[PDB]
Formats: sequence, structure tokens, C-alpha cells
Amino acid sequence: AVPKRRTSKTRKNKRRTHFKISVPGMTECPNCGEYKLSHRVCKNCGSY
Amino acid sequence: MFAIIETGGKQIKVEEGQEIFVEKLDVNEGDTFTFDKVLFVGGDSVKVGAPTVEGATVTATVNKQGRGKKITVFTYKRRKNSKRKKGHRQPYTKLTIDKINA
Amino acid sequence: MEAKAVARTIRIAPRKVRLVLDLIRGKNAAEAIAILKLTNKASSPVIEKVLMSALANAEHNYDMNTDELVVKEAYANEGPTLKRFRPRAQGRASAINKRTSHITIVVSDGKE
Amino acid sequence: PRVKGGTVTRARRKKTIKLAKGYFGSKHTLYKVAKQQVMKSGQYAFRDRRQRKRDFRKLWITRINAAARQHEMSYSRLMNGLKKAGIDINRKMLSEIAISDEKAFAQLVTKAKDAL
Amino acid sequence: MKLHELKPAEGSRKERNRVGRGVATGNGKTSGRGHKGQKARSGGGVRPG
Amino acid sequence: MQTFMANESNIERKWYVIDAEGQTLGRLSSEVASILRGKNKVTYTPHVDTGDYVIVINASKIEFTGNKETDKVYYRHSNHPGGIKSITAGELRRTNPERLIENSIKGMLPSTRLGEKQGKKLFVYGGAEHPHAAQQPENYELRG
RNA sequence: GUCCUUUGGACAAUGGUAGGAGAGCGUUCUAAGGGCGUUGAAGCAUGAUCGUAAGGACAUGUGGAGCGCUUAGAAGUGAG
RNA sequence: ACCGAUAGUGAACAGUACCGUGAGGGAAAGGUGAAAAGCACCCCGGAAGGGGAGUGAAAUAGAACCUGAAACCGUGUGCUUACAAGUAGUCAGAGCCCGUUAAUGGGUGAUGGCGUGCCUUUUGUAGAAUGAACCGGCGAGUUACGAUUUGAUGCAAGGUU
Repeated sequence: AVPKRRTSKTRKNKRRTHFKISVPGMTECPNCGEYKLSHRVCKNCGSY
Repeated sequence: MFAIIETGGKQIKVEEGQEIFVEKLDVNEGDTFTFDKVLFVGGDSVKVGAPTVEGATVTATVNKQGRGKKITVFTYKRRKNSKRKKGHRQPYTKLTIDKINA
Repeated sequence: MEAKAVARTIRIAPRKVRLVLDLIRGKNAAEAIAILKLTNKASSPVIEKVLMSALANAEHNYDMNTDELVVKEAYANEGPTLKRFRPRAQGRASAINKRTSHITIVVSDGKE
Repeated sequence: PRVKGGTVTRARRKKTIKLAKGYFGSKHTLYKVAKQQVMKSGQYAFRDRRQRKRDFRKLWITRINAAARQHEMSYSRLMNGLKKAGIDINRKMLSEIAISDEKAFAQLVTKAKDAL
Repeated sequence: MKLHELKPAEGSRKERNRVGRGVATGNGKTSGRGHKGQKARSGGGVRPG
Repeated sequence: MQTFMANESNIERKWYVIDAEGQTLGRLSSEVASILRGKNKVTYTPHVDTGDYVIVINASKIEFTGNKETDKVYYRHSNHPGGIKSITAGELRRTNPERLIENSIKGMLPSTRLGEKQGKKLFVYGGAEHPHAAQQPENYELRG
């Protein structure tokens, strides 16, 4: 119910290994455009 | 080609033209020290000195009388309030071999 | 040649800004601007304004190009913290920290 | 007059923190834990300066014993034979010769052997 | 005698003992008193006689 | 003076063949463990791996003394409640005798990571036939 | 320490809690004498230096006006 | 031979903010520069903030303004790490990277040996007995008057106000 010892820098930064943001897609927009959220309805600088 | 000499309280394997470090000798820098106690001669003809080789001198030239790397001696006892701290540097003499005799 | 920009006292917790700065680091500028428009995070617009300010410095202050530019450095530093309190149940209080950050990027040329 | 507890405290604490350099995590950064590790390691070094002597003697004896079984003899019997021949050479010396010049070591083995 | 170089007679002044100032002095932690009881206490001891 | 060979680094490992027919398990085991360990080389240092490869091929003419066959149970636990298993010496020698020999070699080696590596220089075969002719293996005879 | 005392050749000795005895290291302030400092004081940071210990220097960077040493004296004189 | 901003008055800017029905209790908080010359102007921006340029001996002296330690949080990089069992050090020791108060040089470290923190209290504590989250400051044999016993110094059948 309470932590028995404190958490160290090594252990806390190991736990944060997967606490990441996913890279958004990076596909070329097909009709016209540039790299984007893949297979999107992409309108940002494009016409998907 | 190599010889065994007994100097200080220790024994050292030596060859013509190498540098050695021994316990302090009474000599000054520049001088030539000569070792008596030779135990083994590893040449083309091998001489074994079970006591001594009876002859067998090794010549060397003194250079750099010096005092060694410093170590801190520290000891303590746990729940007793006693600890001791002191420093030590050990003296040495530096030599280069020129002669191995027999 | 390098150019930079800084944003000081951005009232967002640095641990949250750093999570979006890891997507644009070491990328070239157009790539980075495009990435900062598709990720939905509260700090994306602020970071994107600092990147435009840095890009603008590199072509007015040092009068060089803008397509041959790469994000050399991006980091967040801590600012000063504001101290607050919530009231909790048994008539007793607890602390709230309102953390801030300092934002820097540097856009580089790859050369002198 | 009044003294302040000024610049002396940091100097004394900073010596210990520098002397804890290379330790793991808090061990090389925080004074109370660094002080404990730096006094613990000083007591290790005393014990281990004593232990080097016996560790190298153990290694020399085992290498001479390896060299002795090659010439069909045991370490204990060899050293006894050398004592009876009077040979004054040393465990460390006996290993260094047995590694560099096997032909000098073989003559020692024969004299140690017919001394018996 | 000059006023910048002056010394007392040999053996005429000593320094005072200062207890409670670490362990190498010999009378740190308990400061000469031992461990417990009435004579380890501040203002303690007993009346003469 | 430090005049002392230690740096075994860049050693030369060889390849050996011992046969198990009509030997005692423990005595063969201890001599082989010594060879794998490197205790027989005038150049020996405990922190680097000297020592060399040993091939045991008959592993079926192993000899026990006394009533070892029915006694000498082997045990293992699976960390699952009540999960103790067992097998007696004779039927372990009768099915998978290679395990019988290599277990008792590896129990005679240090349990460090270097020691568990030195146990990987061991190859055991039931029957007098092995595949290692490209290594050019030499016969070694138990010098008890 | 010991004693022939050539204080060196030896005869030695040298684990330690309550606790007794001795000798020292640093801090702030005062007197006297000599010093240093915008061509850069104190403080801060780094170094592979010195002393038997507490501790002392010097070089470099930062800092921008004060501060050492020698002999003596007096204490709000040392923290895990 | 008093203190120098946790000191010295509670109070260097207050019997105030605040707390209490009331009697009453009671803080934290000094420092740009010699002189405001306290940043005209352009660029990004809604702004804040920044980049140049300028003033200055000096703007990492820009008002959160003398210096600016540590805990704590980051960015980069030389060596090392995904078969491994641990008070994390010490002694030995390859391989790789360096070059100093140049000296029996520095950084990191495959692999081997040995090794149950500190303080307090106890016959006896790794203890599953106490205490400490970490770092910084502050925090405990003193003075006055008497008495006894040592050391020093002057005079001595006297010595001292």
C-alpha cells in the first residue's frame, strides 16, 4: 500500500522505456501531397 | 643471457640492458653498483648455484633514487568509535643492467 | 551557420514538452514542420511557433537559405514553479505544482 | 567574536565526494553514502594487500606443479629434492624459468631428482 | 624584547580541554561521563556528603 | 619487483579423446574436469580460459562399484508444488548415459560464467564413434 | 623508549570500548613586524601536486575589491 | 580583540499578512551600474518570449538584475552492456580510447578471487531492535564568584594590599 524504498533514477528511466509517442505514418500523399499519416484521408498539403 | 640475483629480501630475473626496481640501496645517482648473490645463469652454458655460483657478478648503473606511489592506510571498527588513518610511500632504487658475469 | 530561438516560461510541464521534441530532433525542417501538424498534443503548436521563429532568424539574421536546413538541437529546460493547494477531506490540504519550461531549438546548415 | 561555519565544511565534504569517483549512482554523488563507501573501500584495501601475497604464491605453486608433472614428478617431491640438493631458487623464479626456458628447467629437474 | 617576537616562560601556559568535538580527541560522544544514571545528567550528581 | 607471466591471452587450445570403457565414473570425471579447467598447463591463469577440448566416446561401459546402480537416485524439482522427480543411477546410465557422464563432469567445475563456458568444451558419445575428424583429435590416456 | 649512549650499533616496544596522559591541524577576531592586490583580492569550479594525520600549495577558467604570512593574545572555534 | 540579513531587536523592507468569538498569538521579505546611458531600429510572433543591432569596462551586468555551491532535471559524446543471482566495493587483469602539477601516467573495463551499510543501545544486532527521503544553513561542558591541587614567575622570616 506504500512504497517500501524509494525508486532510483536507473529504475524510473527503465520504466519509461515504452512511454513514447508513435511516429505519425510518413507516407507520400497519393493524389498530390507529401509524407503524412499513412493511407489517410490526407488533405494537409494534398488531396487524398 | 639471463641471470637470477638475490637482492633486498627478494629475487629478480635480469637480462643485459633492462631496468629494475629494488628496495633502497646505499648508493648515489650515477654510480655503478655490483651484485654478489647470483643464483642462476641462463646462457648458452647453464650454471646452477645451489648455494652460489662462486663468481657470478652482475653490474648496473644507479639512476633515479626515488620514493614510490603513495597509499592511504585506513581501518575502522563498526559501532566502536575507533578508526586510524595514515600515509605511506616506500623508497626504491632504479638500476640498468650492463654486465652478466659468471 | 547556426540560428536559434528560445521560448521562456511556457506554462506546460517539461516532461510533457519533451515527449514531442523527441519526434523532430535531427530531422530536416520541412519534415519537422509536417510532423508538428499531424501529432495532436497540447505543446505541438508552441513548439512549431518556436521552430518557425528559428527558421526565420536563419534567413534574415544570417541571410542564408531555408531548404538546406536541419534541426540540430531541441531541448526543454525547467522554469520556475508556481505553488498551489487543494483542500482534501478531513480539513487538511495538499500541494499542487504548476510547472513551466524553457524551449530552445537550433537549426543548422551542416557546415561552417 | 562570532565565527561562521563557512568554507571549510564544503572542502572537507568535496574531498570525499571526489574520492568516491566512478561509483554507482548515489554512491558517487551524495556525501553520506559516498563517505560510507569510501571508508568501506579503505578497509577492503588493507585486507587485500595482505591477500595478494598468498594469491600469487598459490598461482606460482600450481604452475610449478604443472611443469613438474611433465617431467614425471610431483610438486612436493620436486621441492623436497631441491632442498636436499640445496638449490635456493624461488617459487616465482621457478615458474618464470619453467615458462621461458624449458631446457634450463629440465636440468634443475634432473639435479633435484638425483639429489634424492 | 621586541613586540613582534615574544614568548612566555617555558611551561607557563597550556590550552584548555574541549569535550564533545569528535572521536579522535578521546572525549567526544559522552564527553568523559560514561553512559547513564544520575551522573551522566545535566545538573546531576549528588550533594557533597 | 612483478616479473611474472600472466597474460595467457593468445593461447593455443587442442583436442583430446578419452574412452569410457571399464573406468570409474568419478575418477574419469575428475581427470577430465582438470583437463577442461586447464590445470595441466605451465601457462595457467584463472581469469582467462586456458584448457582444451575433451571427447568421451564409449559412455556405455561406465562402471560403478557396489550397489550404485539401484541406489544413487538423482533428483530434480520443477518449482511446482510437490514436483520432485527422480531416477536411479542404473536406468539413467541405461537410457541417456551421455547425460550421466556430463552431469558429473559439470558438477566438478566452478559455477561461474567462465566455468559454465569451460563445460561447453565437452562432447560425450555413447558408443565408439564421433564426428570430429577435421579437428584432428588426439588420444589421451588416464594418467592416474 | 632503552640504555653502551657512536642518540647511532644494538635491548626493545607499538590490537583496543568506559576512561586517564601527551603532542598537533584548521576557523573568526586583535597587537606588532613585514608582504600581496585592476598587469586582478576573497569566494566559486577543475587538475595526473605536497605533508605521518587533521590539512597546505601552485596552475588554469569565472569573479570584480580586498586578503595572506611570522610571533604573541582572545574565543558564539569544527556536525551525519 | 559586539552581530553582519537563518546573525543582530519579533521587526535593516511589522506588532503588519495571517490565525482566533475573545483575552491572545504572530511571520517571510536587503544588493543593476561609476553614471539610466534601463536595449532607437529591423526580423519571427495575437501576445509572451526570442534573434540581430545598439549603450556600457562588462548585458551568461536587462530589473526573477553582485557572486552563484549542492540536491534535482536535461542535450551531446569516448569506453561498456540483452544466459544474467547482486551491501555494488576492493585486489588481479586483457582489450579499446587518450596525453598530465610528465609521472614507475589518465578514462573505461571482458573475466577471476574476496566481501551481510552506518549510528544508537546491548551478554550478544546483517538483523525482521531504534533513527535518518535527499542536499544546504543553523543546532549541545560556558561565564561570574569561592574552594582545593599542579605548572610558571617575584620577593623571602616574611609576603601582599
